[PDB]
This record gives sequence, structure tokens and C-alpha cells, in this order.
Amino acid sequence: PTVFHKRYLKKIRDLGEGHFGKVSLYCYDPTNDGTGEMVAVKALKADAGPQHRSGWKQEIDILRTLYHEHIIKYKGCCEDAGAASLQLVMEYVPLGSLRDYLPRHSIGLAQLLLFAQQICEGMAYLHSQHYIHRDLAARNVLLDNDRLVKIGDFGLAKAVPEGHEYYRVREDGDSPVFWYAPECLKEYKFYYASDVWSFGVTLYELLTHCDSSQSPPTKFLELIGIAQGQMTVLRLTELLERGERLPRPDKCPAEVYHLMKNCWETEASFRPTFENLIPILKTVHEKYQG
Ligand SMILES: CCNC(=O)c1ccc(Nc2nccc(N3C[C@@H]4C[C@H]3CN4C(=O)CC#N)n2)cc1
Repeated sequence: PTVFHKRYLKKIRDLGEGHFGKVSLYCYDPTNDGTGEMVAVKALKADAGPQHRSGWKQEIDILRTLYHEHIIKYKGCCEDAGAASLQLVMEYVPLGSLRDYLPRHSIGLAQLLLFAQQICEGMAYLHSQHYIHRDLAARNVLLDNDRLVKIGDFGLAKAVPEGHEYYRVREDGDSPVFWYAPECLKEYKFYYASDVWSFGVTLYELLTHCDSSQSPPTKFLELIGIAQGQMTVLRLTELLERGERLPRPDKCPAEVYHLMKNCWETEASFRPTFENLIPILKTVHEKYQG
């Protein structure tokens, strides 16, 4: 609903670049005085195809209507005359992603489980609104403060059709395969249960403190190798079907690894839902707290 006027927008620094977009930090100062606001602005590249351009308007409308404590706050839009589309303005989350934060801040097991619980609440809310995320990874989880986390990007999020139980994807070149369930890699079908698999991977990233050497692409690529031709995705699919999984992170409890392994059930219907995971993480969080 809210409209940002370009004349009060001052660019500070680039924050990141996703699949089809770019996020930059801006100062929104309607004066020049100290009552300034810092804003995160998502812009689609002016080169983006007609597929991404229609998908962009849908993403804007998705953030315009999602309202939850563990979802980044939509602020408004402004005309991106330079790209003929709009720019998505959101709140600026100063501590960045868990992928950015965790490698430098040794966070305790208790806070990590609180974050995992918060991602589940945000994801159960998203699923309640009949949307699938399709890009749940630690790089998309933003740190508001030491005790608050928010899902910060919806670049691949899609409305699940009323009658259907899944969304048909048709695999691209930028798909985050190392976060995907076998049904996604194989049948090009994304279920609500496919987001739970990606959550399991996010939970693994968190328990490894987002260590780049322990990362899902790093670990899976060690299990597949790099002389595969066009076959990385096939070898990944066959390893996941043989029951090979990401290892137990150093200092990760056995029960948390078992929960991770449950989000990684090959059969999608055997996975818990985000609604089921909330009481479980709540309870597992209360335990490690004391
Ligand atoms: C040098 C290390 N960087 C940091 O520590 C740092 C990074 C971001 C940041 N604040 C911030 N606020 C709001 C949103 C937001 N992003 C939305 C997603 C995830 C992140 C970038 N994204 C995209 O690019 C999506 C596309 N396309 N990031 C503050 C600090």
C-alpha cells in the first residue's frame, strides 16, 4: 500500500543478491535531518525475463499481505523507472542473515533452537496462508536481535493451488538443489513437506554455525565429486534415495540430529509439518536452556 518517493532515498551499500533480485540499503530521509529511516530495497534486474517480471509482481503482493513476527516487515514500494517495474521496500535488519552472523558469533545451542522454533512459527504461518517458500536456507533467515529471527526473502515463494497438494516447478539453473527434497529433484513437484526438508537443512546449517567448509553444497559435493558432467543433480538424487544424509554436526545433540533426520524422510508424507514441529522445538528449547 505505502509509496516511497525516490527523492528521499539515499543508497548506502548493497546488502545481497538473490536468484532474480538485488537488495540494497537505503536511507529514507524526508527532510535531511535526524528523523531518518534505514530501509532494505529489493530490485529486480532490468534484464529479467517476462517469467521473472510476472513472478516479481506476485512476490510484492505476497510480502504486502504476509504479516507475522517472524516474517520481515513490508514497508512499501517505489517506482523503479530505471527498470520499468517496482522496488520492494522492507525494514533493514542490521545483524543480517544467520549465514553472515553465525561464523563470527559462537551462539549457544539454546539460542539456536529458539531460532529453529521461530523459523517453524514463521513457516507454519506461511503454510497456513497456502504458500510454499521453495528457498528456506540460513542465508534467508535474518537476525533482528539475539532473541528474534525473521524469514527475509520470498523470491521463489508460490501460492499452492486450492485443489492441489503441491506446485509443479519445472527446474531452473539457480534452484537451491542442496536444500531440496528428492520429490523436488526428481518429479519437479514442491509440497508443503518439501519446505520441511529444506528446514532440516537450515537446522543443520545453524548447528554447524554456518561454517562454509560444513555447508550443504560443500558436504554434498564431497559425496558426489566434481567430474560429473551434467550429472550433479542425478548423483545427489541417487545418494538421497540410498539414505545418505548430511552428517551429525560436531557438538549437535543426538535427539536434534534425529529430528533433522525426520525432516529428511525420503517419503514426504512421513515428515512432520511445521505445526507439529513447534511443540517439539519449544520443549527441546526449554530443556537446553537449563
Ligand atoms: C557483509 C555481510 N552482510 C551483512 O552482515 C548484512 C546483510 C544484510 C543485512 N540486512 C538485511 N535487511 C533486510 C533484508 C536483507 N536481506 C534480504 C535477503 C537476505 C538479505 C539479502 N537478501 C537478498 O539479497 C535477497 C535478494 N535478492 N538483509 C544486514 C547486514
